[PDB]
Amino acid sequence: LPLLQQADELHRGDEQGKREGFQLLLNNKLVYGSRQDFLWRLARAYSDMCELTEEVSEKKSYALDGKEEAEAALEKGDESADCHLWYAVLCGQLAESIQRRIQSGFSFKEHVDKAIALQPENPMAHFLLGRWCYQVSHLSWLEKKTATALLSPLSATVEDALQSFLKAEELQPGFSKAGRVYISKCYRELGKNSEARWWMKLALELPDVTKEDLAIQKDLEELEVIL
Ligand SMILES: Cc1ccc(S(=O)(=O)O)cc1
Ligand SMILES: Cc1ccc(S(=O)(=O)O)cc1
Repeated sequence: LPLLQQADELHRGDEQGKREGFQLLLNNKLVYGSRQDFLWRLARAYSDMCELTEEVSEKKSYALDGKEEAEAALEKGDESADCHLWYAVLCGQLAESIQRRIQSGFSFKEHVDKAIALQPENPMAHFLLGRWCYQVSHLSWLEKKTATALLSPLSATVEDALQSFLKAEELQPGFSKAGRVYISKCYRELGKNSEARWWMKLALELPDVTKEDLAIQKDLEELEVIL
C-alpha cells in the first residue's frame, strides 16, 4: 500500500520523520486497523516513539500501547516475521520488576526465535537475541533462582550471545555499534583477549544510532583499559 511505503520511508528517516510516521499511521488506524501489514508498522512506530522519548511515563506509554498493537497484528496470523520482531522489541522496551522482566523475557525469546525462523536473513533479530542471551547469562544467582521458579530453567550463555551477534555482522557488516561492543565483551569474558581487542577496534569505527550505542561507549572505554 502507498500508506505503508510512506510509513516505511519515515521509519528510516530522522527523529522528525519517525514522529511523522507515527502520527501518519495513528491517523489511519480507523480505516486500516484490521490489516496485519498496517498493525505491525503502527507497533514499530510506537517502538520508534519509545526509543526517541526521554520522559519515563511517556516512554512507558509508547511501549505499552505499541505492544497492544503488535498483539493485534499477531492475532491476524502467526507467519509474519515483522509481527514477531516488533512484538519482541516492544516486550523488551516495556520490561525496562524482576517478575515482570522474567515473564517479558520468556515472551521475548519465543517471538525473536520465531522471527529468526521465518526470516533468518534479518540481522536485527539476531542482534536482539544476542543481547537477550547476554542479559540472561549475566542474571544474578538470585534472579536465576526466581526465574527458574516462575517459568524451565534459564541457561543462555555468553557463547550463545556471541554466535547471535556475529550472525548479525555476517548478514550486515557494521549492523550495530552496541553489537560490536557486546562481541568484544563476550570475547573478553571467554578469555579470548586477542579477539576482544580486534572487536574493540572495529566497535570504535561505527557511529552512534541508538541511545544504547551512546550508553555502551562507557563499556567500550572500560575495555580499552582492561585490554
Ligand atoms: C505525513 C505526516 C506529516 C506530518 C504529520 S504531523 O506531525 O502530525 O502534522 C503527520 C503526518
Ligand atoms: C528471561 C529473562 C529474564 C530477565 C531478563 S532482564 O530484563 O535482563 O532482567 C531478561 C530475560
